[PDB]
Amino acid sequence: DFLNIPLTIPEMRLPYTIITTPPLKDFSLWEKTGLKEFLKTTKQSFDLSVKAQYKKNKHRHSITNPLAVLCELCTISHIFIPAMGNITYDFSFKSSVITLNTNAELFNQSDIVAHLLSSSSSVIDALQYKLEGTTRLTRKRGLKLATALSLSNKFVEGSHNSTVSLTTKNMEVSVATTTKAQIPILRMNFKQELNGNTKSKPTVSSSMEFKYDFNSSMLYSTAKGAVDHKLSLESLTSYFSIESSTKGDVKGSVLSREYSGTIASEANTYLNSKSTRSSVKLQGTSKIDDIWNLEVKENFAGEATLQRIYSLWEHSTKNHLQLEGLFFTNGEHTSKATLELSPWQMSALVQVH
Repeated sequence: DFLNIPLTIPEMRLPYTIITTPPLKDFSLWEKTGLKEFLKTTKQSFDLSVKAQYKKNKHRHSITNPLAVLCELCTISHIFIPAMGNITYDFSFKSSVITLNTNAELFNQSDIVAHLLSSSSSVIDALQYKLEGTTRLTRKRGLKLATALSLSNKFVEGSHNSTVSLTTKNMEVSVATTTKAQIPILRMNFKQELNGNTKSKPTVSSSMEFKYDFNSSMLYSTAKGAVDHKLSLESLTSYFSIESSTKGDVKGSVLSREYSGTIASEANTYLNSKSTRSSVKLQGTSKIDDIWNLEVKENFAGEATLQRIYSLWEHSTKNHLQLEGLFFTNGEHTSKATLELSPWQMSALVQVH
């Protein structure tokens, strides 16, 4: 309260100088500097409470380990599953402007159940948020885990979902994460999907999607795009197929001049006891300010069979134009050229330049 007192200071002339400082009227530092308004208080009262108790349980669950598999003390050895009690830890602090209360609870009777709760409250918008987290793992019939996380923040929206389940015969993995940024100038959204599954033959899905929204008004540069990928993987016993393709997409403008970029690729590989093949196609198509365009066809193709061999490597085409001066052009590139090999026959044709 003393600091809230609006002290009046008279006009004084400092010794050894001709300076006469101005008087101060109703100088309530706690209020005239905005602290009274900012913190909503005329003083400081702080309460901190921390709890870290633990009801100790030193017992364990001893699961006999079946060494009989090797025998064909086949059954005298113990897999230890602790009988620990709950671990409790609550943190709570109090104040006028900020209030934090986070509770973490962990259960360890025989399985694992972990839950977290963080509560933040403040006069400031960003300082107020909610975070929740639950992780559950069961071991009675193998390890089956399910983790889900959610964040409640003004600028970040985090949703994360991981669940690894073992049904005592089959293997399931799935990752479903979705989170987006809320930055004004650069708004972003990404999304993760990964579902590796193995009933008899493993099957894996890989789709990565990303979006980005950019605009720099001060720099007068703006661009939008998305880079997204899809991978298909099939490790079948009969044969093994791997398929991958990606698309680097973006459009933008800089100082009233357009920025163009779009990259697409298709990667394809095939394997088998008799024949294997792999052909990957590329399009580097892009240009800056509508200049130097047509980055095209950097593709290749190859095939190998027990009977024969074939190859086609770097057929391409290019044409890039300058939009300054007298519009000089150059797009040099190779023409298609191949190779085929068979018994008794050797054929090699090459066209280039």
